[PDB]
Amino acid sequence: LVNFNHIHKRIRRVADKYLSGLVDKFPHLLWSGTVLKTMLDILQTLSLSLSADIHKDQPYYDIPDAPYRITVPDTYEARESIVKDFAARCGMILQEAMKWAPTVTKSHLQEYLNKHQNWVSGLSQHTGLAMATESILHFAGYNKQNTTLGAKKDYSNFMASLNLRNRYAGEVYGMIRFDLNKMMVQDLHSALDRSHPQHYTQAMFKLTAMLISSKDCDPQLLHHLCWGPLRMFNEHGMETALACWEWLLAGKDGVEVPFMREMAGAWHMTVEQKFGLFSAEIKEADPLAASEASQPKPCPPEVTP
Amino acid sequence: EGWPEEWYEGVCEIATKSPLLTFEPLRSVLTPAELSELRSTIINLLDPPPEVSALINKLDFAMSTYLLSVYRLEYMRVLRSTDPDRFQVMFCYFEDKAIQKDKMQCVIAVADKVFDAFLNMMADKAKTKENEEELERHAQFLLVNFNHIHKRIRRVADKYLSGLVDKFPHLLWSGTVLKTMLDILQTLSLSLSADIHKDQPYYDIPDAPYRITVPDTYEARESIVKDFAARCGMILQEAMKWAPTVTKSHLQEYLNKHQNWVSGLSQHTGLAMATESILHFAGYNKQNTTLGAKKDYSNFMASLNLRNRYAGEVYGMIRFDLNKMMVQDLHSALDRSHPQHYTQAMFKLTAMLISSKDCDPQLLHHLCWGPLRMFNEHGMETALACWEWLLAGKDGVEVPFMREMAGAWHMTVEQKFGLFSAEIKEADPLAASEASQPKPCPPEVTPHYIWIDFLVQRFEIAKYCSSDQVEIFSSLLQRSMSLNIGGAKGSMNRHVAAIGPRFKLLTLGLSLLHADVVPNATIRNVLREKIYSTAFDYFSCPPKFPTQGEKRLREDISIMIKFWTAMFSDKKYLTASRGSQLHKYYMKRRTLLLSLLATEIERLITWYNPLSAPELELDQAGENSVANWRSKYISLSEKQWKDNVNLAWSISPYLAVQLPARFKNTEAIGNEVTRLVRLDPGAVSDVPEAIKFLVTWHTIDADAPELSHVLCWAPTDP
Repeated sequence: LVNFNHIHKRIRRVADKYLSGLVDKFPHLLWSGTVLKTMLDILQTLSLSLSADIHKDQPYYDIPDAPYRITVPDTYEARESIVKDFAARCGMILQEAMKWAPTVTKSHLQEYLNKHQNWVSGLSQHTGLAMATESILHFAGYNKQNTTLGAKKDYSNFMASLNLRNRYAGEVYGMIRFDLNKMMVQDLHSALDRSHPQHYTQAMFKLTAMLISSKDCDPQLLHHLCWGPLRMFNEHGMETALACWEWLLAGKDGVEVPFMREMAGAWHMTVEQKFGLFSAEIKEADPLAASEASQPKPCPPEVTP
Repeated sequence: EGWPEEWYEGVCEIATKSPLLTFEPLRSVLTPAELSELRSTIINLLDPPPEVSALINKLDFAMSTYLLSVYRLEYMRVLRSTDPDRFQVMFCYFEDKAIQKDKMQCVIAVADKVFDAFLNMMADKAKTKENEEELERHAQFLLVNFNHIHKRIRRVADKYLSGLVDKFPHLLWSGTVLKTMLDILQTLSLSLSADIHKDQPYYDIPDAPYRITVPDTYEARESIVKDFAARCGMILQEAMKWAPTVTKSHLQEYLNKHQNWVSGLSQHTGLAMATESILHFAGYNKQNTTLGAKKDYSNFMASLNLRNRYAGEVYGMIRFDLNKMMVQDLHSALDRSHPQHYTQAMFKLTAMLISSKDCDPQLLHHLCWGPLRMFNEHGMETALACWEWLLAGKDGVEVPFMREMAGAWHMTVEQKFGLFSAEIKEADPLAASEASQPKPCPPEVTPHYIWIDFLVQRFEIAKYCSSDQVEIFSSLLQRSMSLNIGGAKGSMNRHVAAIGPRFKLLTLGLSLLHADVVPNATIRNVLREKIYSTAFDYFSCPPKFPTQGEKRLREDISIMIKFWTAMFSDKKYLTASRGSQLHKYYMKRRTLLLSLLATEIERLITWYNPLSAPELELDQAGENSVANWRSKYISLSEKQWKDNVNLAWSISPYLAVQLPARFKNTEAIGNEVTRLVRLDPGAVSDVPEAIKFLVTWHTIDADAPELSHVLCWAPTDP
């Protein structure tokens, strides 16, 4: 990517051809978690360099979080042309990624917009954030309710997830100023015993926010996180657990295997206990000889979660 | 009305407490000349469309007298009533089943008449806070009846809402209408699919005592929700067009409630509507606001993220007084001069303040006195964000905040910390052979360029609703200016690089004057005199050239052109009370100021780009007007121009001396200036230009050796 904006003519063409071939033969690089950040950073660098007193020397720039450098031409017209040309591949790759796997790329975009460094400069242009918040809109799809109909658009999930994530991250960071896992476990147990949904969600989000900012796995916290919803089987707790699991997967790195193992164990326990689809079968009286006080009535099993 | 006056007067209180004329068949309950006369009188009183008149023409005496009696009763009740439910009682007559079954347009006609009378009544009631509350409640009430089960009820409600929003434009950016309408939209969306065969079609609107009924079939419900889904976008775009900042802040505040977050994983159509309407009504930011042939969303996201994050952070601490810690942290951050700690402390302090039950004046005072110790643009941006959040968050706090801001502004004016700083002189190149080489020393005023914009936005917001903030703005504007046009006393810097904020403040003052708010005819005279006096001050120095770059110059020209037009639009005189004396006294100075401003604008735009440069362009109407004025005033004869020199001398000798510098292609100005300076040489003591108007009594004639006392002038160039 960094050689796509070389000062020469044929170098960028051959780099574009190589990039097209590489992305053609390896489709899974589109939804990776590092390409998008780097390309947004280089786009922001070019946008900042658009107006930087051409007569002033030192056209070099340093890309943050990656050792590289970028040179720019002298005239304004060439710089505007190159930035406008580069501003199209971003949208192309973003729409290509959004077409196939929307959930992972949407979660990555949500995670990108939660860095403290960019918030101060957000009052200025900061073209990367604008590009992200513009590309989020016109590539969305239908939700569960309106996915199968014969002849609407949904954005509430994005905003709700972002707001909850930022709010609870701030709340958990505020407490650390003044061990502490015991308090979280006790609060979760009390909420489960009292059967209260609001405290359930608050404890779940606080626990996952505390876990996401640490240096150790702390297996007891993960085990209690996985064994959480099974004691409050419903759809609201299931939605909260899915949101927390998605945040945990998108936040930390090198944690997929233990989480998958714990989820598989919980699934096997659920299968064994006959708590859901695997429940027992109940018979009902036949109407031909149901003159007794045991009148017939449907008894269908319910499996929402 | 028309017999003791007590007889007519006594009917008013009787009608005040009289019950409604409600009601079984109606007709069962109940001389052509007199019938014709009463029909003529009632048709003259009503003046309806001809169909209603045709319907009336076939009515006997009973229905006509019933209509007349009810019209009189309702008119008297609405005119002399005092209850807060004045005009909404008329819908009670619409819900009667007996009246509907009768073989009706008269009722809606008299409703239109009484609504027009009520609307006319409130147009000049007062400008206090309670009238705003009454109007807000009426507007909220009208919305809930837009989805009535009947047919004509929603039509008349829509017409009334359109009229009310037409005559009171300020209700668009109110802070309660949007929440209620979003809530009712969400209620309808939820009720869209609710098992039609199940009973109880009623619903309760949260945070407002009302109820909504829905039809039976799916098609009618879908049609009504789709129809209602358009007025939302219409009013949202109308509000966004005029005042984007306040409505954007309100939308940001709405999306920060805990109740909706849990259900946000579902549809929750209100949040989707808000986050869809935010996009395609945005505008350009400061960088890309004035260019000749981009879109901005970073501010919204940054503000929302910072607000939520710091609200959560401040809420987390309260689990385990505390204002002392915040004050100490802010003081330490200011002393150490660290920006990150500065912003963190500011946001934490405002988040703590926004969630309390008392004003706590020390916290507000420290919040206002914050940026003045770290004068820059980053702290100014942080302070503006915090002030906007504080204003949008709490209610009933505007007045103390405005007072504290005015006090801080006055202190800044006094301390000479910004635009009001002192003037620094530099060595002249003719005799600068010393080690003190010449170099530009321009004052820098970045932060003062945004505070004026904030003041303009607040004044535009508060022009209609309040009546006390106008006095605060007038007091603030009066104490910054002074009528001391002269040498080195004007309380304002005279450098070229500081012409933006000066003329922006002048334009704000002119806009305040044109707002027609000050009742008396004496404050306006003093304010206008000060405006003109401080406008004439800038032209008392030798001309020079701008030192800033290519940017930060176009908007200055735009501001100058806008101010020139606003100055041109004062033919509003002739009623300031011998008015002719003051009229001509103002007209002459207006003409002179317009000429000087036109010359300055022409010079600056000439300096902008040397070549013609057809690609670059500015506003066309202003340039055409300037060219027309130049063509008009360039044709003056030898007379009516020497008289101008006398007026300039009467204003101030320095302005008269600096007149030929602004070149005029006529030699009479020099002769008149020489004659005036010969008549009185002691009034001027500025050597670099005035000395040559007195020294040469005659170039080569070598006569008249008198009155030449040059033993007092300051040294000049070798």
